[PDB]
Amino acid sequence: VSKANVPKIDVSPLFGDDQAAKMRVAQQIDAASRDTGFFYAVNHGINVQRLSQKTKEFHMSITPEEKWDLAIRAYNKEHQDQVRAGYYLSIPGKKAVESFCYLNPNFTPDHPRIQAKTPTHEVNVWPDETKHPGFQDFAEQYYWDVFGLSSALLKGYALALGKEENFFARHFKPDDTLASVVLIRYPYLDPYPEAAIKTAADGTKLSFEWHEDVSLITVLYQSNVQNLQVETAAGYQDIEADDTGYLINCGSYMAHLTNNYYKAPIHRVKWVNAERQSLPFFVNLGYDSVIDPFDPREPNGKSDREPLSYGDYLQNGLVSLINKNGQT
Ligand SMILES: [Fe+3]
Repeated sequence: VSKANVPKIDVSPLFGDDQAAKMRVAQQIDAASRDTGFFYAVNHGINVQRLSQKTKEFHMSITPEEKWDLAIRAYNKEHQDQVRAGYYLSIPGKKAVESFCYLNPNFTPDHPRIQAKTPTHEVNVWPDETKHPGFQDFAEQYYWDVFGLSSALLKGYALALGKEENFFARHFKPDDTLASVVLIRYPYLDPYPEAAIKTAADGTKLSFEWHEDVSLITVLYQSNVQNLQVETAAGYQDIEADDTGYLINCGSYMAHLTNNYYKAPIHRVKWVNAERQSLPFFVNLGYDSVIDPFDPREPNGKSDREPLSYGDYLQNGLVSLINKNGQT
């Protein structure tokens, strides 16, 4: 198995006003997006040591009673309103991964999309503050820290495609973003449950099968354990780990709106028996956000693809991913 070319891109100019330096970043984003589809964003300004430490304290200290109390509807029939946000339980002996997902902290009972019961909008559920002191404060802060980094990255993608820098970012707003954070624990287990290991067509043992992401872009922190592979025409290639950068790739909404010029890379997660964290932020727009598709290869940029509203995309895509790759 060969190793993927995943460049490290200093994204700090995207936070500044040196326009030529931003264009040089945009060129590197373009190059990576047309190659394997992944790059590492470095010099991003996020305290990832604190993120990993606070996430570890939570996963290691939550008890079965609290997991049932936070569980999404797939694990607790009482929680019919929790399809996205809450706890995703492991099943001892059968399913190793567990996770906690949370949404826009601005989704409160006062929010009009919550009042209207619009699909994909939910109010977050949190553990008891006295059992997990500071966790909710940390997690909400982190949402806005990574929102800020993601907004800068979206300026880079816009410039890479020849658009003005707010072309995507204008639809990525704190009042309505459908973006989510997932705090995923992959545990060390001895013996490791065989039901939790999938065998790929090529014989590789996997924790999660091939998929394209349901996102505009995905902004991922992981601990320093190699696990991801990206598909190329010559087979799967290993993505090297780096626990000081964010790994970035496009989701299928970007592929739709660029007429596949920036593909959503197909990737999968190898089985590794090691305690590790995977903390994705899925950059989603608002429920009604629509971007007119365009084709960067054409002089006129004209595309015959239908505009697709982000909410309908996300509703359909999340369900499809569960059906194909399993309840997580
Ligand atoms: Fe993915």
